[PDB]
Amino acid sequence: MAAGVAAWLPFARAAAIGWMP
Amino acid sequence: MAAGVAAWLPFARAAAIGWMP
Amino acid sequence: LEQLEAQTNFTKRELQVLYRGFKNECPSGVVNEETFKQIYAQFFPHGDASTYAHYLFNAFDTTQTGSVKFEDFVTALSILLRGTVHEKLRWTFNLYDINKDGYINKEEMMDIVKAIYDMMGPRQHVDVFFQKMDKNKDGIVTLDEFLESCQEDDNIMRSLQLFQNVM
Amino acid sequence: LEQLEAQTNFTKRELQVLYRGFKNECPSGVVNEETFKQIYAQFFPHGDASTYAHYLFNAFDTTQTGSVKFEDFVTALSILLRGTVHEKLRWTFNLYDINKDGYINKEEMMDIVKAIYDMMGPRQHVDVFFQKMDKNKDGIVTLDEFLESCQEDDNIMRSLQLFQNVM
Ligand SMILES: [Ca+2]
Ligand SMILES: [Ca+2]
Ligand SMILES: [Ca+2]
Ligand SMILES: [Ca+2]
Repeated sequence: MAAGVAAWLPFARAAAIGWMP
Repeated sequence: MAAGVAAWLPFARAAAIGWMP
Repeated sequence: LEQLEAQTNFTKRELQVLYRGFKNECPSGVVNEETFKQIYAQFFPHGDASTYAHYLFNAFDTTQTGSVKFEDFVTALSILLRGTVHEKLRWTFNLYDINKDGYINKEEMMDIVKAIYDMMGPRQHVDVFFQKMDKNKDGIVTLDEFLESCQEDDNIMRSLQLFQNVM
Repeated sequence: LEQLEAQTNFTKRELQVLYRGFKNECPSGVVNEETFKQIYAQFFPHGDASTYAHYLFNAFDTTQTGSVKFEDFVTALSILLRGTVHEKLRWTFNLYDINKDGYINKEEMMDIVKAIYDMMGPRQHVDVFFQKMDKNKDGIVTLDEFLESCQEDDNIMRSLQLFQNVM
């Protein structure tokens, strides 16, 4: 289950960078 | 955190196969 | 985002972060099976993640319309990232129940395992797992039998539970 | 395994599964930094996971003796796989606190981020994150300030919390 979630790391990183003006 | 855990998938698979006679 | 907040484990600000990320990275407004496959093929480049990605996509596509909307994407994430063990196991049962009839048969389990092995780059063991899981011996694993064996204290089931947790 | 069962979230049968797996795959009886690096380099083959693996290894090596024994391996897994959000965040703070002095400074955060970006195959954003995290503005992030901002409802902190959860 962790592997399935981990695959979304690029999205996660992009989501965070999207709020850093 | 999920990515860190996911890296242990080979170990997990091996641990499970170790009990399947 | 009001209703979504009420329906998930996310606050409005968390949903805004997910939403912004979703609108940028996925402009059509839905996640198609092709995107799921790409996401997993990137992450598991030394194997064939297409089949697993397929079952996973079907797990997210609750309405089975071939399109994962933001609402479906967040609902799944809510469970996977913050649900109880009970909710996570039910989500997982539904992932393995390929044809979505509420039952998991041996072939289905066999397909799931092969899809995982293909991703990580067999039969015998699965016949052993399935037999331990099908409590009443009628060839089908129901949600209740799945919950029981995937929370029971038996060395073989514990082995499988560990693999699933890491998976 | 009796004491370990009493000290972790695992039952004896779960510990036997972990133990058997540990005795097979890692014969010396300890996990050396070289093994951690190999495990992560395998999983993230399209990047340089050595630095992250290094910080992670130090996180597992609580006694800082350069050797992760079975007991240390299980203790960490207990938290990561079954601890409360509170316990998981404390484990994570200790991972970022490279020199283990109980404080995280900006350089340390900078090193952690670079190690992660190296694994996934910058500065500006981190100066923004660190500033929001260091509540009293004294150049060091304590465990209490880490817990607060990594559980607070602020869009930037929520973004970072999501990345960390997936990480
Ligand atoms: Ca079925
Ligand atoms: Ca049955
Ligand atoms: Ca420090
Ligand atoms: Ca401070």
